[PDB]
Amino acid sequence: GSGPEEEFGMSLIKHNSCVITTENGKFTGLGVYDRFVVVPTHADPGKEIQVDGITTKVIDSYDLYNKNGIKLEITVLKLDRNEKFRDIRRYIPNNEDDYPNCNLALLANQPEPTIINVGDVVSYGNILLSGNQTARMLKYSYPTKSGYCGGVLYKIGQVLGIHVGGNGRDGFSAMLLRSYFT
Ligand SMILES: *[C@@H](O)[C@@H]1CCC(=O)N2CCC[C@@H]2C(=O)NC[C@H](NC(=O)c2cc(C)on2)C(=O)N[C@@H](Cc2ccc(F)cc2)C(=O)N1
Repeated sequence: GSGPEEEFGMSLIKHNSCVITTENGKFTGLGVYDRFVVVPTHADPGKEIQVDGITTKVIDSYDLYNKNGIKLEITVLKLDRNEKFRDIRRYIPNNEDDYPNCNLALLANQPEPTIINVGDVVSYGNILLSGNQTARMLKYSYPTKSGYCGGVLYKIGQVLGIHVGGNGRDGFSAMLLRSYFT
């Protein structure tokens, strides 16, 4: 890819991603709008994080759950920083769905911003990730790696999820739904 799907992803990286550092390492963070970022819950962000190496206070944070209290592996952070993110909420789906031909946009743990074609994505339900029940997963068949967490699953004009785990054959993202942010 050097065409539109790659190009949309690179723009998404440049305008709406950052590297979030916690005590658990470096994660790709998705800036949703203004000072709101999402990161995988297992990043366990505290009261201070780094955003692109800059120590930043977390004004508030909260984890998301499904209807039965199962973690979604999404954590929302409101950051104490001057910069505002471009609002990408209109690109986030309203509903769960399957999606053909998706890409993953990676920033953290890569030598340079990286776009990967993960192929077709299905809404997979609940899984066990490192032994923990996790809900509203999107599954793709791609050999993801340890440094991919927080990577943004997308298609042109559609911001679909954030990468939270895998087993070497399959990769999983937490679904982004517009109602989480509105
Ligand atoms: C990013 O922090 C990381 C992404 C890891 C990844 O994509 N990997 C591909 C193969 C090597 C790693 C890996 O270490 N996977 C282990 C585990 N995977 C599973 O449990 C699993 C279940 C099914 C079904 O398919 N894979 C995993 O990915 N763990 C997470 C960390 C995590 C997530 C949620 C929690 F509640 C606790 C811990 C992970 O390592 N993610």
